[PDB]
Order: sequence, then structure tokens, then C-alpha cells
Amino acid sequence: VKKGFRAAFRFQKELERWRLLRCPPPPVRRSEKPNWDYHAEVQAFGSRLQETFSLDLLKTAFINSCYIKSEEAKRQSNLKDNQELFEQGLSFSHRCLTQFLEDEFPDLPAEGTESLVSFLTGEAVVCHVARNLAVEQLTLSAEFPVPLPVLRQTFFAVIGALLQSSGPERAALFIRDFLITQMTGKELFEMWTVVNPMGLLVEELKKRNISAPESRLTRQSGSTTALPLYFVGLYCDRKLIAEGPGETVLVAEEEAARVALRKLYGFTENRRPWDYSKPK
Amino acid sequence: ISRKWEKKNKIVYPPQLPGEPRRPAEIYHCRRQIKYSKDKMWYLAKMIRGMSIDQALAQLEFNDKKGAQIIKEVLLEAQDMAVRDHNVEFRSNLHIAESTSGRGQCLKRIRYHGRGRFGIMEKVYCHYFVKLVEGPPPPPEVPKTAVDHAKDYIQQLRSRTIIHTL
Amino acid sequence: TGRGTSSRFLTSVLHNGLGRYVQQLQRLSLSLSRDAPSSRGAREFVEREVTDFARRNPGVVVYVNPRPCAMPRIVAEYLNGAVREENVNSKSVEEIKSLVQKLADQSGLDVIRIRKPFHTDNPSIQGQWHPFTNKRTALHGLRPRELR
Amino acid sequence: SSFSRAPQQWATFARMWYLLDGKMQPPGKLAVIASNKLQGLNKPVYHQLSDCGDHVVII
Amino acid sequence: VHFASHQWKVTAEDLILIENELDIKCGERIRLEKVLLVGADNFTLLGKPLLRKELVRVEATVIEKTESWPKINMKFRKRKNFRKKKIIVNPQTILRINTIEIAPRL
Amino acid sequence: LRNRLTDRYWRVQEVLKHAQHFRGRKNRCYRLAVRAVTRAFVKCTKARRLKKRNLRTLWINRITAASQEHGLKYPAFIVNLIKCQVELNRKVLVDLAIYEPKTFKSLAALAKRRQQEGFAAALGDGKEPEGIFSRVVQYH
Amino acid sequence: TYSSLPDDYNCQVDLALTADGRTIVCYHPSVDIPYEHTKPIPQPDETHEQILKAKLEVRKSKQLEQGPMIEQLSKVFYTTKHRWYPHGQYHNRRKKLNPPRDR
Amino acid sequence: RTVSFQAKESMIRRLEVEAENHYWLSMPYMTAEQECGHAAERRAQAFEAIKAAATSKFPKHRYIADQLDHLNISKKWS
RNA sequence: GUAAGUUUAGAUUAUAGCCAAAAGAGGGCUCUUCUGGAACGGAAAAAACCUUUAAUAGUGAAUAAUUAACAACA
Ligand SMILES: [Mg+2]
Ligand SMILES: [Mg+2]
Repeated sequence: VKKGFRAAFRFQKELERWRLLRCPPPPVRRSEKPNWDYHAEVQAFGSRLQETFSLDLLKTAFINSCYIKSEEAKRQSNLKDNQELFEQGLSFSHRCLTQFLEDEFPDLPAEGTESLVSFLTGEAVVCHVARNLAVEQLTLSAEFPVPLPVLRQTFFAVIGALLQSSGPERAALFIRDFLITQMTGKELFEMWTVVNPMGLLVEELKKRNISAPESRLTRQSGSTTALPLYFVGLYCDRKLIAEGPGETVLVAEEEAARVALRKLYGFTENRRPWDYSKPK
Repeated sequence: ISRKWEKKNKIVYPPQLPGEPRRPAEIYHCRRQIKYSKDKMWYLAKMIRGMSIDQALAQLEFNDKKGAQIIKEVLLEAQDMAVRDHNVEFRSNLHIAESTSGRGQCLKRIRYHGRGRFGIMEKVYCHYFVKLVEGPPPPPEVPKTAVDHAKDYIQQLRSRTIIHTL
Repeated sequence: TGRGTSSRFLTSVLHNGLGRYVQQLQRLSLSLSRDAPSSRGAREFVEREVTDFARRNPGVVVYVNPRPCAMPRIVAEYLNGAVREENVNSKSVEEIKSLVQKLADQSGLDVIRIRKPFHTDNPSIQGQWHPFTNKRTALHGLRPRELR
Repeated sequence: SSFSRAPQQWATFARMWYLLDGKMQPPGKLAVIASNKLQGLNKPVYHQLSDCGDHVVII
Repeated sequence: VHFASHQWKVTAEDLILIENELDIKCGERIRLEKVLLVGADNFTLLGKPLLRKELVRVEATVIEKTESWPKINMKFRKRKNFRKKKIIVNPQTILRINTIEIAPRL
Repeated sequence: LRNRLTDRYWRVQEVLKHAQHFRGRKNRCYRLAVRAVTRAFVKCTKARRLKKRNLRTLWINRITAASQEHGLKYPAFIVNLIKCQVELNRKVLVDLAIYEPKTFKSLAALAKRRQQEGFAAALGDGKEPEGIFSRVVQYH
Repeated sequence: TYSSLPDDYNCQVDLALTADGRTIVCYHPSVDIPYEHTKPIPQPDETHEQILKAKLEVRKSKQLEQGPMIEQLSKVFYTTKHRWYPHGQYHNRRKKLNPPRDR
Repeated sequence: RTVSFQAKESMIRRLEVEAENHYWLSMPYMTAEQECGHAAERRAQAFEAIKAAATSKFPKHRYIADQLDHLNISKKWS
């Protein structure tokens, strides 16, 4: 037995580390932990984004219906929901997002510009964006971690509160910065699901009064082996429109259809980069 | 010395909710000080891994090693307590999940040699551990087919990237 | 040590610089002792520099807690969920002031080996090289020595 | 360009078949051409860990 | 673009890492002034060795200022020992390329 | 035993944490792990310098492949571009060949033409007009 | 026909100098494949899996033993047999669970 | 041994440089007599600087401020 | 052209070298005398030959040394 307590003190810390790894603690919401002031946190939220909010409106957005039920049940043993703001905020975003897309890609079909808007207002994108902006920390609800449908609702309510305070032009910049950015590096059909691409291509060519394409084999390698490469090119009026690679002729031919469609709708990889330069 | 295998039988879970699979039962049993080498006991404990209770008891009854008889008696007690104390319905519905051997506390003695020399002798001891899990034995292993092998190979080729470039 | 440690690729939290730049640091906590030689330098920092730092950075909430203490400590938390902790035992005002500024500039991403300096999501404008680029075609698509 | 991710990767790393005629040629000079293509040193995407070789047929 | 002491192939939205301090605040916009080549799908322009200021303008933003991970330096010496060791950490900065613009003044 | 060292536990863990990914008794026995870790650190330091040289060889190998597709040897391609006052380095040239095939071909023709102009100037002797691409801009 | 490289495979190169002589301008449009240089698709007789099954035909002994099966696999993919054997538990437990992904 | 081509050329290039060194050393601007005394003033000043530094060593001042500042180690908030 | 040198006070360790290149002396050794060396690059591996002013980070650049050389008549 050595004299001294400092080595014993240090070892207690390591025993704490070992216990945590083996038995990870259940998650807790930050409000419970020390160093929390609700009023101060809300104000910093607005200033962080370089946007001005009205305190009364912004606080209402975070409140959720499920939270009210829990408090009353505890109370037996006033508030005001964000339902109004949620409906208004979501509606404008759908219209605003559609307006952005149509100008950028006028030719692209209507059904397409609905999938992309649905893609960018889904739980996956909204929940991912919401957490990194601290929306989850400030939410008031009866369950933690907050369920995704609840988290999504509070996000759009905040945009609604921003719309009322600072008007349409400011909110349009908000949607561009945080939602439109999420489509960087994303190929079209990754966000829109189209089966039988050739069938869609035939109809589109008819509208512009173009002849149906003729499939032909431009390049070939290792056909008889188990790793073959095929290049199939769609020829129109003896003029090439698209070329696609694939493992099999059917796969390669289907690939050529997608290449053709992308050019028609102007969603190619080398298209003009989006524009965030405008300060207005 | 550590005795943790014994205490494993006293865990209590909260009642299961109606919409949930029925949780199978578990039994832990051991015999501690045995006059047998742990290296030799390993071969016996290894053989009965994964088998059902009846198949295990059948193979043990016709083995000539001294360890085979000791393992069999431990298995019989585990079966008895499973029905009597752990709410197992059918005796036959059990299989061996875990079985292994461990070192015990040993003794040192003298071994004589032929010129006034000597050596150090060890009288060796071992432990035996088992866990019994209710239910039929899980299905055995199936080797990869030729088609399964190929599908992995294409996956490897598809994963390639252009290395050390933009 | 590289083979003994993890690595990652260069990235940003939420495309920080595309539309608008957002500061990742959001909270600071500093604990002190009223009368303890170890925490003297931290006390002077509160006397002089704490208020000015708060104004220049308005998106960070700062908490100052005097209490009986043995080591003054600073905790920094970020939007992506990272937490960092630093001891300030017996340091000067200048040391603490410079330390705080480093925390402000950082994003919570882990400090480990970065595989490449440059990251692009649109590496090619004219099309990526494949073996058939730079190979001339042939009439009727006849592979070599095929009679037709 | 504008291909999907998987077809793009498949096309770039595909392996090619070549033909050489050896009549009246010196064996050493034939080897230099064959070794170049077998290793894959004819591709700007060559790396020692990428297995980018091609097939060579000599008659 | 030639920046620091290195040449970088660049495009909009790209991320660049510079291994030294720059003296620029975070969130600040900058103009890169040494450009050697600008290219598009159908045409390219080459300087000899640099393009004129009128033709091309490239702008970037400062996103993060950080330090590198610890690097171990241990010289080879008889009686090496495990404590005859140094840790090197360098300051770093990250830039995001924003835009590339050209004008019809050829 | 008036004074005894009470910190030996943490001094041991400093070495052993760097040896967990080894194989054998080298990852748990201090007298063996300590010898292996210092050998690793020496290798790590010497490989920082060797890395830069290795990457340059990779660039030169890939450039030769790209140029030969257009019929040019590596020395001719690199040298003639310099005589045209083009100061692109080897690292960026590899990027263009892989990711900008059309731009790389344009550079291939430029280097070839400058080479031809040099050949004509060499064979022809006396005062003759210099090549269009063989004119050097001057600075002061 | 000023370009010194043939224009028939990748692109057409047109190189010019500006009047001041400080910039070099490059025009490189793409070349499309002529129709006369293509072949018709063989519509009369395809998923890559079907190709593999025909290649890896199980004919004798039902599922073959390790060795004979590996020799069949090596011929199809033009490798040696050593590639196909498994490894021990030491190597399998070192493998990373979640390797990084670039884009 | 046989001397490689590289080695023969590299040596020649170094020979040519030294030949030019011989030429440029053959045309002195000033004769020996003209040189005498032309730089005496500068040289004498230089040694005076060297001597002054040598004979300037002495201990350093000590201040009450340094000693009494140690008491601030126990400063506090009252 | 250049920055050292003398005096005063204090203090140990060391007192067997090795190879290359010159000049001698006893006849391959053995002594005496003048010059140089101790790579992480090169000569196949490579203490002693050749290139090389210290030591740091970088996915920049120009160079140094660099085992090879091109059977008759006339
Ligand atoms: Mg023994
Ligand atoms: Mg080098």
C-alpha cells in the first residue's frame, strides 16, 4: 500500500471511461443538462443565421401539440400550437421551390418538377438539415429523441415565422441557401424514379415531331467473356443523339435512353452551375 | 477467484409486451474443482458445441475418456433445473449454446530424478462451463456456391476508384 | 502512426460557403474560483476580454460560473454535435485569449489525417476518360480480321 | 459524361483485347509491347493497386 | 490557378486546403489573381504564362481556420529511445471556390 | 521504502496504446512492444519524404501513357510546352488527361507543332522568319 | 487542315494566337460516330446473372468440392486459384466496418 | 573499366566553365600600387567596433518592481 | 580579403585507432611524413571511393554524382 490519494483519484476517472463504453448511457435532451437558459438560446438562433425574428412568433413555432398533452396530464396530478404557422410555411415553400425549378429547367416535365420538390421536402433532407441548425435542441415535445414527423413540422413552422416577420423576399433566400443546396452533385434520376425510360423517351420525341430512334452498336469488347463492355447509340434520321455504356446490350441500350433524356431536359452534368451570387 | 457464472441465473427482465416475440429461456451451470487437465477437457467440450441435449448425451455415453462422464452429470443437472426452476416446458427442447473449460487452482510437488536432482510437478485442476438455450439447434453452415463466389468478385471490381488523383 | 489511426476526407458541415457562411461554435462554458492562484489568469480574462469577445461573436452563448474550483476549465460545443474540453490551469490572459479565438474558427469536425487536400463533386466537364476515347472507329463496325 | 455512376465506373476500368502478329519480328521487341499492355501502363488511370491489365493475343 | 506555392485545378463549389495561416477572417470573400488556364466544353484559353486581368475573375471564401493533426518526427540516431520524439502541428485554412467568370475581350 | 513511484501504470499505457494493432506478443508485452514502436516511428518519419518522390513517378508514368495515345514521347511533349511559355506542372497535367480529354488533345497538338517549327528552323540556315508559335513574349 | 493531329477520332483542334500575342485560343468541338460505322443490335437471341450461370455450369458431383470448383472459377475470370481461398479469423476481425467514402 | 558516355560529357562541361574563369581573372582593374591604402579608413573603424563589444561586459540592474510583483500571485476577487 | 587572438582563474576526460591517395626507408608485410573520409543519393549488396553547408510542414520546381563500352586490310 503506497501513500497518497492522487493515483487513486486518477484511476476512478478511467473506471468511468470503461463503464461508459460497455454500457452507453441513454440519450437526454440538452435542456436537462446544466448551463441552459431558454431565452438566450433562442435569440442566438436568429443572429446565427443573420436574420431578424420576432421573439413571440419564433417561440410559438417550437411548441408542439404533443407537448401540451403531457403538461396537462402532469398538471392534473395555456400555450399555443404552431399548427397555423406550419401550414403557411409549408405552402409557400412548395410554391417557392416550384418557381425556382421551372425557371432553371423549363423544358423538364411537370411530374419531374414535382418529384424534386417532394424529394427536397421529405423527412430525410429536412431532418438532416434541422439537426445541424440546432432546431432539435430548441424543440418542445413529449418524446426525445424527437420523432422525424415532429421534427419536420417544427422546421417549416420556423420558415413560416420568418415569412411573417421579414416577408417573401427574405424567405426565398432562406430556401435557396439551405434546401436548394442539398441537390449539389445529385444526378436527376437519383431523385426521380422512372421505369421503362425508353417508353417515356418515345412520347417526348413525338411531341416535337421527331422520328423514333434506331438502336445500333457503336463499340464492343469481350463479348463472349463474363466481363463484356457494350456501347449502344441511339440514331435519329441517321444522326446520333445519345450513346451509353453497359454490361449487356439491354442494359447499355437502357443507359442510352437516360443520356438522351437528360440532354432534352437540360439536366446534364456539365450544365451551368446554379447561381447564389445574387444578393437580392 | 471469480464466481460470476453462478450469478447469471438471477437476472430478471421486465414483463414482455403482447406484440413481441417470446423470449427463450437461458440456463448457466458449472462444476468448479475437477482433477483433470483443461487441455484434455477442451476436446470433449468442443465436440458437443451446437448440438441438442439428447444428441449430446448420446455421444457422451460411449466415450472412453474420464472427462466424458463428468460432463454428462453436469448436463443432467442443468436439464433438471431448467424445467424445475426456469419454466422450461419440454425437456427435449434444449441445445448447447456454450461449453468450455478453464484453469483451476493447482498444487506444486517434487518429482525425483537420478543424480540427486529433482523437478517441479503440478497437480492440475480445471473448471467446466455450459449455457443451455431453449429451442431447436440453429441450422448448420452451408458453403458458398459457385454463383455466390462470382457475385463477390464483381462487387470487388465495381468498388475500384481512381487513386491519388483529383 | 497513420496505419494506427483513422482518416477521413475533406468536407464541410452543410455546404457552409455556398449560400451564406454560418459560424459553427454556439456555446462556451467557463468555470472559475474566486480566490485560487491557479485561476488568476482566467479571472483577469473575465475582467477585461469576456464582454468584448461576446459582442464580436453574437451567435455564441457564453456562461461564466464562479464557484469553488481547483482547475479552471472551458467547454466548447458545436452545431454538428461535437464537444471539446480544455484545462486552463495557471495560464496567462494572453494564452486564454488566443485559445478562445482558435475555438471560434474551428468546425467540430474531427482533427485526424485528411486523405486529400482537394474535394470536388463535379471533377469533369468534358467527360471522364475511358479506353474508347482516342480510338478511331471502322467502317461497318468490323472487328480486326473479321471477313464480313 | 452524363452517365450513371455504375456504368461510368464500369466503362473506365474495362479490359481490352489486342492482337499482335509475330511473323519475322524479333521476340524481344514483341515482348516490350506485350508487357506494356499486360501491366496496364497504357492507361492514364494506372495504379499499382488497381489491377488495370488487358488481354494480349499473339499469333 | 496558382495559389500559395501550388497549382490547383478548380471549379465552382470546390474545397481547397492551404497549409498556413492567411490573415483573413472567416466568411470573407477573396479574388485569386494568378490564373494559367480557363476551359469550357468546346474551347480553352491559355496564358503565356498568365491570362490578362480583364478576361477571367475567380472568387473564393474562407470557411475554416484550423490546425493539422499531430505528426511524429523521430530522427534516426544510435540509442533512439521512445522519448527522443517531437510532435509537429501546423495551422491550416479552407477555401471554397465560388464563381468563375469570363468576358468577351479576346 | 520511503518514496516509491506511483505512476508506473500510465507510463506503461503510453507505449502500449501505439501497439494494439500489431500481431504477436508485440502488442501486449512492454519489453517487446517498446522496441517495435520506436522502429515504427523511425519508418513513419522517413516515409514523409519518400512519399513526395513516389507521387512524382506516378505522375510521369501516367503522362507518358496519355501522350503516347497521340503519338508523342514524354520528353518531346514536356519540353516543347515550356518553349511556348506554358508553366503547368506535372500534377495538374495528369488531371487534364483523366478528366479533360479534349483539352489535353489540344495541348498535344500545340507541343507537336512547336517541335516541328524547331526542326524547320534547324534544317533551314541563315536569316528566316521565326515560327508563329515560336515567338517569346518579354517582360521588364 | 492546319492542325498537326488527325481530326477523325476525338475532336477537331483549331489553334490560334490573339493579335497582341499574349493568349492562345483553342476550339475543340466533338466528333460524332458516323452511321455507316455502326452495327445493328442482335435482337434475336439478357441479364449478367444469366451469363454467369451458363458459365458456372454445375454438371458433375452436384455442388463440387472446394478445389474443383475453384479451378472452374479461375478459368472463367482468368485468375489463379490462390485468389479464391478464405482467410483466418485474425484477418477478418481487423477489417474496417465503415470505410470512408469520397463522393 | 570503361568510362561511360555521361561521365565523359559531364566532365567536359565543367572544364569549359573553368576555362572562362581563367580569362576573366586576367584583366585587373587596378595595379598593386594603386590599391595600397585605398580602404584603410573603413578597416580601422571595423576593429573599433569589435574592441568596444569585448570590453562592455557587466552585470545587469536589479529592480524592486520584480521582487514585489511576486505578491500578485495571491490576488483575488474580494 | 576578413574576425578572431593574448593574459588571469577553475576543471576533467584521453594517452592502442581504421581505410583510401602521395613520398620515402628497412624487402607483401613494418615503420616515418603530407592530404582526405565516416549519406538518408550513387558505384549490385557497399564503415573508408564519388555527389552533398544545419533541421521543419507541403499531392510544387530547377539541378548534382551516376558499370558500362560499340578480324582483316590499310
Ligand atoms: Mg512445468
Ligand atoms: Mg527528388
